[PDB]
Amino acid sequence: MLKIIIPTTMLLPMTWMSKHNMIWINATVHSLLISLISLSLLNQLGENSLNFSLTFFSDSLSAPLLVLTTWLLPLMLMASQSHLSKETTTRKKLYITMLILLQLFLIMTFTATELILFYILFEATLVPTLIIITRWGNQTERLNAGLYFLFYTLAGSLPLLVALVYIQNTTGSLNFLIIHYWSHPLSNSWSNIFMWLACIMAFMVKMPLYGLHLWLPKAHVEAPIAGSMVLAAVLLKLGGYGMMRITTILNPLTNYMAYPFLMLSMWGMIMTSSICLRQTDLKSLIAYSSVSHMALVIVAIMIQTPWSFMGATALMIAHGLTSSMLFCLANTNYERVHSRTMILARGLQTLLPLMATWWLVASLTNLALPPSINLIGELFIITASFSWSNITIILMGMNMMITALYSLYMLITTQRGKYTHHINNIKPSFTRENALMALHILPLLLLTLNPKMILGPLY
Amino acid sequence: SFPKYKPSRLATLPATLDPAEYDISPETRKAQAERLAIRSRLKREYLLQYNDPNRLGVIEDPALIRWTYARSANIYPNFRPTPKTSLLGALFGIGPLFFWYYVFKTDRDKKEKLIQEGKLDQTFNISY
Amino acid sequence: SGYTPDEKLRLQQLRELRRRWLKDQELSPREPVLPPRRVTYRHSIFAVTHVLIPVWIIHYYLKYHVTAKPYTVVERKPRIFPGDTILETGEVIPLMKEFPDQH
Amino acid sequence: SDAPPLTLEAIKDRVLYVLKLYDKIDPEKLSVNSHFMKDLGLDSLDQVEIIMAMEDEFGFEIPDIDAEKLMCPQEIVDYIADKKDVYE
Amino acid sequence: MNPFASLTLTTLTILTIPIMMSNSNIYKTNLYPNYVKTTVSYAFTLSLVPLLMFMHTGQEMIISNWHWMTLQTVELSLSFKMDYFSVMFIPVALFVTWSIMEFSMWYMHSDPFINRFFKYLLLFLITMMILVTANNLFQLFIGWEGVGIMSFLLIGWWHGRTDANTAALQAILYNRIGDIGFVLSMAWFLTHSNAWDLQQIFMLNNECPNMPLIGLLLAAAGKSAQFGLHPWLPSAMEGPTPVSALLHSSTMVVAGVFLLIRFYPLMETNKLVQTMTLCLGAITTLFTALCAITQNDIKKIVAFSTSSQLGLMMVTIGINQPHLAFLHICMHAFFKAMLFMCSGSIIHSLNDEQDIRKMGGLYKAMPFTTTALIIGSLALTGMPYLTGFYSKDLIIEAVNMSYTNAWALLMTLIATSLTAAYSTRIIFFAFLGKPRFPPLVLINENNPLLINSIKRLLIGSIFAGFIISNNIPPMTVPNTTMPLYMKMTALIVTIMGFMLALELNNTTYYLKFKYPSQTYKFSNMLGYYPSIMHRLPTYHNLSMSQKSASSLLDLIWLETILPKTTSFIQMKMSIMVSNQKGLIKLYFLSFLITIMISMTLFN
Amino acid sequence: AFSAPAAYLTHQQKVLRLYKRALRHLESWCVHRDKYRYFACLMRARFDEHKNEKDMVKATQLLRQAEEEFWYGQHPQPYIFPESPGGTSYERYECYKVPEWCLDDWHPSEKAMYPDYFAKREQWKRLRRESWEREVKQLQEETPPGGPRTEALPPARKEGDLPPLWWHIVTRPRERPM
Ligand SMILES: CCCCCCCCCCCCCCCCCC(=O)OC[C@H](COP(=O)([O-])OCC(O)COP(=O)([O-])OC[C@@H](COC(=O)CCCCCCCCCCCCCCCCC)OC(=O)CCCCCCCCCCCCCCCCC)OC(=O)CCCCCCCCCCCCCCCCC
Ligand SMILES: CCCCCCCCCCCCCCCCC[C@@H](O)O[C@H](CO[C@H](O)CCCCCCCCCCCCCCC)COP(=O)(O)OCC[N+](C)(C)C
Ligand SMILES: CCCCCCCC/C=C\CCCCCCCC(=O)O[C@H](COC(=O)CCCCCCC/C=C/CCCCCCCC)COP(=O)(O)OCCN
Ligand SMILES: CCCCCCCCCCCC(=O)SCCNC(=O)CCNC(=O)[C@H](O)C(C)(C)COP(=O)(O)O
Repeated sequence: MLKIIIPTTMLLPMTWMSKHNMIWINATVHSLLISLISLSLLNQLGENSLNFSLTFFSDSLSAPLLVLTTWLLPLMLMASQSHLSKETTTRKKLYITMLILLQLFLIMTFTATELILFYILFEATLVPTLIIITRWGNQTERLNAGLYFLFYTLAGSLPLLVALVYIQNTTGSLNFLIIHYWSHPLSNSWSNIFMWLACIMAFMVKMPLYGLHLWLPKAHVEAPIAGSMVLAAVLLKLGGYGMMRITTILNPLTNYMAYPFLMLSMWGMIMTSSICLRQTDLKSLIAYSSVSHMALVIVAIMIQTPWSFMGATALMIAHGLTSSMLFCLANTNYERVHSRTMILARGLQTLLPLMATWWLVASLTNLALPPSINLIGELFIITASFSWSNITIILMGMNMMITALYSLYMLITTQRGKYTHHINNIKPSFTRENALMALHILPLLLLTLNPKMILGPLY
Repeated sequence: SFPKYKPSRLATLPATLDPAEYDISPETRKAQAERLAIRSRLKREYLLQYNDPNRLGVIEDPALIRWTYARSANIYPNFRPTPKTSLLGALFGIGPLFFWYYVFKTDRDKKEKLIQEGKLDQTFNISY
Repeated sequence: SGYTPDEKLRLQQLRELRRRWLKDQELSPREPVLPPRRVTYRHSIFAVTHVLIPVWIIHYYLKYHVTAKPYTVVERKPRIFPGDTILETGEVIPLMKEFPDQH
Repeated sequence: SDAPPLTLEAIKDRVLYVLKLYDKIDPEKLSVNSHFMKDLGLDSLDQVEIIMAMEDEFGFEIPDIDAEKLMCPQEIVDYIADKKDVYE
Repeated sequence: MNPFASLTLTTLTILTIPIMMSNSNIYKTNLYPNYVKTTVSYAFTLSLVPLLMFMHTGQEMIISNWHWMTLQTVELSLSFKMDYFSVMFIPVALFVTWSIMEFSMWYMHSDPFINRFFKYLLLFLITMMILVTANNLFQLFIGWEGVGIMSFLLIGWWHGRTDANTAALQAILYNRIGDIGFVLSMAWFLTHSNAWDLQQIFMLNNECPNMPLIGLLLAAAGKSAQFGLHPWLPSAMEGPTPVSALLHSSTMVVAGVFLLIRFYPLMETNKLVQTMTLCLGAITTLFTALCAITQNDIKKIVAFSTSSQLGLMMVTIGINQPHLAFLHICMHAFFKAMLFMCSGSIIHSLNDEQDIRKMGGLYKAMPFTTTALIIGSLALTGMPYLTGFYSKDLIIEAVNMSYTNAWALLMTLIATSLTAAYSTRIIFFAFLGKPRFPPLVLINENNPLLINSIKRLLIGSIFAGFIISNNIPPMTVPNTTMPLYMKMTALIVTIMGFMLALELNNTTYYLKFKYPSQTYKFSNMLGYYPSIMHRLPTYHNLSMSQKSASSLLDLIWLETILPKTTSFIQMKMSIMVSNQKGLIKLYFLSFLITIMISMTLFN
Repeated sequence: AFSAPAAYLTHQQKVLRLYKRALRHLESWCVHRDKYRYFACLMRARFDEHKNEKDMVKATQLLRQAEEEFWYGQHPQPYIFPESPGGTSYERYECYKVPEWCLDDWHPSEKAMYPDYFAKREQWKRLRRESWEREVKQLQEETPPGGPRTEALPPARKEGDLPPLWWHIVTRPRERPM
């Protein structure tokens, strides 16, 4: 695993020693090379795992997330190239350093053979993201947003640490292999109930769960484009990865401890999908759509069936890609309008046809159009929930309909209609933006050819 | 002697059927004149800002920003806990959760009982 | 009722300007300056490059790759009627029992 | 469609054609610059009837705020030409 | 060896070549529409051969060429079904699409983006072929969503028009309401039968329970525009006329009926689902005919005619005659597509006018369209020995001699009478009276594309019914014996409809005026369903979406409970702790108190 | 559309509007030409029996009851011209209307084509450049204190002047640009 960690570390001295007008080229090229190297991890095996050493190991749940994390950085660099043009060389190097540190922390988090190291890196990811949100944020609310994005997370995970060490005082180890092989049931007791709560609430808050999601619209709206990319695409999947890793010791208590969370997620998907219908902001709409998709993933994880896990993994990957592309499109519109309001900019297919095509494809992918991996995860989770209970489909069905609605609404209000007359600063889309859109959308349609690469270890 | 039109919330009353567009008073005419005056002032301002060849940007609308701020970032500071607000919040945020919990719990209890007693015909139910 | 003199004057000026602009919207005979640079028969070639080649590719793919695996192409067994002869065996199928034919 | 590009002369000819079939107006006295209630002594109802007759003639309907102040055949022609973007 | 599978796959793959070429240089020239039309015609000619092979022998086949993925014990693969329905419906759809494209080459000449229109039509055709030839539920769902997306993209062809966008969103909404039931059916089938393959579903389901069939019926009602979810089909006429002629008349709307036909082994085992299907079809056909009888837009009337025919086919499904319903699909394709083509020709020749109040004497002013529409209306009304007689007449005989709901039978008879009546209305109001259009006459039919495209569908609607009926093997028992009055019931009711409609229409010539009645207002406003159902529910939902979900819960109470309460408590504690005047008197008084308390408490 | 609206509609305007609406809905009801002509003349006569009504309090009660009658028999599906706000082709070509300033963003390779049109375009731009500076002063001097009362603009009064705020009215794209 060091063959990928070491180049990510070496990205920092290369950036800090580069010329004042050549940092972006070097960063993008070497990030793409690192992603190409990390593509090797996709060759998983039906056997146990790729146990590299005592500290790092790779599974078919960790491999797609690692590949997505490595692939995200070049896209974030291309997205941030624009609004950091008038920025001093030292501050641009600091921004690239923060991005590289975040990628390194995520890469070390996704392997994380030991659970305490996983938690330490899980919380280490919080610092560069907070710095990015609070420093390079345009609006005045960013600071408050950052505060939220911090405290919620910590409020979730401070008990977890205690629980973690408590386990090592009883079980004696926190290595995931030993934990899996020496698993023992949790008796129905109040102490076990609170241990379950401490283990679960840590990852519930960052997913986020409905009722604990108030930090997410603030963090995504107030953050710069790269921050929105990293939060929507990868940083949301940390909770799901942690839950799928840690639910191996919570049985059979979960069989009755998942009812409040299942109810909360199955109603919050509807609530957030309806919230998306009436939104005056594009970024808030995308954030609430992300909340709905993550609530569906939470339902899948709480069901705890093989089809649930497969659908959860596929949906996480597809949602990360789709949300990243949607945030990029919204930022491209904002950089010309400088308002971030849906109804101010209208009739854009007359002026930017290729951007309208990109918007259509992104909306269709969000709308879960077959045979995309989005719908693969959707159908897997839906069938698993139907097996769990034949009534859930009703709620699920409603969500699907509502989803499509707001998606096309986002497509119709911004692209269709008559253009705004008093906006004459709509320049033709650059090659950079179109290349970013293509690099976002082509991997989705290529992954739909080989779904088993993102279906997880239970395929 | 024709049937009378009854306005509703989703089917409003026509202007020609307004019983207030006839009993005209000089105060009403003055109000209409002032409305036209302010509308013309706003239109003149917008047209002056719109036909300027030196402008190469978006004409900022204070009304749009005010609407967005009122819809988004002003709800909480004007919020006051009142019996109406408290009851509506409790209902809309608690009732559906317990309703769905009861429904799903009853369904799963019936399913588990049928599993235990044994007549459910689970044949070919391999993938779950 | 009708136009005021100011309205008439403004309308006339605006329509004169509009007509001038609309006339200016026309094109000269050489206006689209194109820069040149280069680096039965129609149906005959169409039937080869759009029909024959797909038939060849699909026939190869079905005959030598799809049918290489079992149960990929399954054919409903042909209907069998009395008096028929099977090519594989050659035996004749017994006829009916000479039911009473009347109208 | 294959619709010919109607010109100012065609519009004026059709306007006069519609006006002359209106027997309440003397065909030998009507002119392109003839006013309605002054040169021809018409009424407002006759004016709106002429407006609607032209509306059916040209296949498009003029808003009331613009129709109630079209008082001469020449300005009706010019209004139609401005609406249809006629060059010459 | 085995030419059948090769040809059946080849027609589908050669339907795809222009999509690949859309990035080439030909897409930037004016030869693209002719290229696509020639491709479609060649595909139809190639696909004519598997139909002949099936007709000669009865050849059936399923091809599982590419294995997609194995989920434990469930294998998903790209499987195509080449049964009777598929190999019979491919040539009909291809012929109709060829005619519609040749019509479009003339109708849409003034559109700057005509190549995009043609590629959209070809994409819709490909999605429909995928839907029809699908052998597993996943591929069927892929086609089900592809046809819906293509319909959405083609309805809102003119993005400037708000009504087009509203109609597209409405169609998407109703199709997703159907998608709910479709997903329910797939989930149940995989949970119980452990397979999305049709073969395993048929083997493992000797008696099908209510839930999967109810889901399938819901999806079929959603896409076929049954009475519950009907208004989207009449609203979908905002798009260009070729879109309505191809998609929303004869090809895409019969997809729900085709879905119900594909599951006929499971439909015959359940008796309640059949009753529900019969009732839904009867109410749909009656309501749509009653709406159509009093409309004034030609496109809206033809759309309601299509909806009524779909309801009749759903009735046929409900009386356990799937093959007869498929036959009616095949004939309706021909004659309804030609009817829409004639309507589009009338609209184009009449300067983009759709209302029939401005259509006068076109029997002589433009005769070819007149005779084509007369032939199509005669075929629609089931005139004997036409394409519509050989299906609709059998429908009527089957529904009369079946132990079914009597109310549904009465509704079907009244629907047939009303069909005759609004066909009479169209002919009378579009071709008989004096001209009522603007004086600038621009009527012109002298274009070879229009004439040839219409004449091919004329030949179809005249002879294809006979050819198909006499050239297919029998798949149902015949109603050999018939009461003499019951045999002629369809003809009698159709003639009565002609007579009454003509007599009531001839009264408009009279110099008498009277205000409309309540029934006329009910029928003209589409039964008030579009109004109420588009204002009462949505508003409420939207209101809630801002009142309870957005403002009250998310922005007020969820913000008050966790973060704001914590901030308030911490601020109050900080104020209390830090509010010290700096007096050491108080400090050491507290020191004395704590020294006193510790000794007593901890000893 | 082109004319500015007033603060209110007089009785004459309301009567004319009701007459036009009644005629339109009558021709919608009376499909045929002869029947429509007969009933339109009859309705003009019945509308004419109260032309010479003198007192305004009685003439406003006649039109108030005429608006209650029209609504009852208003033909819930009236005839609408195709390009009217209710017609089938109302905003069909609205997406083909591209603003003129978009031509400022064309690549020089694209501007190599059509040179004469662009030369005329800079000519028009210069004309507007001086005209706007003149019009600001003209409109500022001609406006009454406290702001305008009606949104009607004055014409040009000098020789070389152009009407104030003329650029976005004369540079309409077209009725059918494509
Ligand atoms: C077993 C022996 C077999 C032989 C049996 C006997 C043979 C036949 C006997 C004849 C039976 C009736 C024939 C008369 C046909 C009607 C023609 C007519 O008079 O229409 C003019 C007249 C209004 O004309 P208008 O408004 O002055 O004209 C406007 C302008 O002229 C502007 O006009 P426009 O130019 O725009 O367009 C004119 C258009 C517009 O006209 C309309 O306004 C459309 C309304 C008429 C359609 C009604 C026809 C069928 C009704 C089915 C209803 C099913 C149940 C509905 C449930 C309702 C629930 C409340 O009219 C038409 O185009 C033609 C109308 C339809 C005639 C063609 C088909 C009918 C003949 C076949 C019917 C039955 C025979 C089937 C054979 C089966 C074997 C037994 O319509 C009516 O007065 C309605 C009469 C029938 C309505 C029935 C529904 C009443 C429900 C009210 C509530 C009841 C209590 C429910 C309580 C529920 C509590 C829960
Ligand atoms: C706000 C955004 C979401 C955040 C997360 C929300 C979800 C948190 C809920 C955690 C799970 C449920 C809590 C307790 C579960 C115990 C099981 C209980 O529900 O069942 C009954 C228990 O009855 C009562 O619940 C007993 C406890 C009552 C006192 C607890 C307070 C309940 C309301 C508090 C709401 C405050 C929420 C906010 C906290 C900050 C059955 O009684 P019994 O079978 O005999 O005993 C079961 C336990 N045994 C087997 C170990 C002996
Ligand atoms: C975004 C806000 C989320 C905040 C976190 C929510 C989850 C909080 C769950 C409790 C946190 C601490 C749990 C303890 C960690 C597990 C350790 C354990 O299980 O050991 C238990 C210890 O159990 C405890 O001590 C639990 C006491 C809880 C103290 C802290 C209370 C915090 C508030 C409780 C109510 C909140 C529950 C619902 C929260 C919903 C989310 C806000 C057994 O101890 P022994 O003595 O060794 O065995 C006994 C037999 N010899
Ligand atoms: C199918 C739907 C049917 C709807 C029917 C609606 C009811 C129709 C019957 C209406 C009854 C009436 O006349 S209501 C009578 C309303 N009251 C008056 O008309 C009094 C004064 N009239 C005016 O001042 C006019 O302007 C005038 C002088 C006429 C012209 O003026 P001009 O010289 O400046 O053109």
